[PDB]
Amino acid sequence: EAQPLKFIAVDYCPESCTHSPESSTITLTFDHRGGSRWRSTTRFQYGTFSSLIQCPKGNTSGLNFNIYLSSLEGDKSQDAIDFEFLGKDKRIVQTNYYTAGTGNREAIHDLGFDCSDGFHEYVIKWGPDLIQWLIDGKVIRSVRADGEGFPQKPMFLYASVWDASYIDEGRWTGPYVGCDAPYICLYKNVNVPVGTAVE
Ligand SMILES: OC[C@H]1O[C@@H](O[C@H]2[C@H](O)[C@@H](O)[C@H](O[C@H]3[C@H](O)[C@@H](O)[C@H](O[C@H]4[C@H](O)[C@@H](O)[C@@H](O)O[C@@H]4CO)O[C@@H]3CO)O[C@@H]2CO)[C@H](O)[C@@H](O)[C@@H]1O
Ligand SMILES: OC[C@H]1O[C@@H](O)[C@H](O)[C@@H](O)[C@@H]1O
Repeated sequence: EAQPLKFIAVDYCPESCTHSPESSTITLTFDHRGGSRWRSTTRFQYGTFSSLIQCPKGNTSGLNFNIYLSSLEGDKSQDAIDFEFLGKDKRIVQTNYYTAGTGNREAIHDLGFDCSDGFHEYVIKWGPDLIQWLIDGKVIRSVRADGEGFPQKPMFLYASVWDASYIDEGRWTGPYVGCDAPYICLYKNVNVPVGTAVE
């Protein structure tokens, strides 16, 4: 039971987030002023979360564009579940999840397409003992609760575009080249659970 996410908050640089409710589209732009981050206004306790996403065109080296759940962005003891595109390679996506601030569960998935070629569908199914990530209707990763932590705090839905080139000496997302700015990441038909908003 899903519904469109129409009520959002923008955490910084609102001049780089657009929302067109009539087209069910939210855009994030990265350029010399940085990027931006949107989120739901409510947290949720489990459920299915989805969006169509078309990633930015051109040489996206250095950038991270994403969609994720987190209990609170910036909290050092967060729970979170992520899809993160690594801009040096638009034919992969990274998944990860955090439990009381501990991540280190990265996995790299080959998309089979360029994530900027059009809209593709990304889904996170979050339950108390099972998390699944889906791309274009196919499960790409499943994980189960196992005593070494599981995301359980209520979480917001978030998405951002940011320059991650400073992380790990550029090895994670690449150096930021910037030659094709502005970089525009499009989120369409963002859906959140009907019954699980908390509060
Ligand atoms: O200059 C304007 C404004 O900038 C503020 O700082 C920004 C900063 O520029 C930006 O790079 C940083 O980006 C965040 C990003 O929004 C967020 O989504 C991402 O979250 C990670 C998360 O931390 C991980 O654990 C995980 O789950 O993956 C997600 C997604 O990648 O983290 C990055 C890096 O922090 O956001 C800053 C704001 O929070 C200044 O604070 C402000 O003063 C300036 O006005
Ligand atoms: O710097 C923040 C980043 O660190 C990386 O190691 C993690 O894979 C990401 O999930 C996270 O966004």
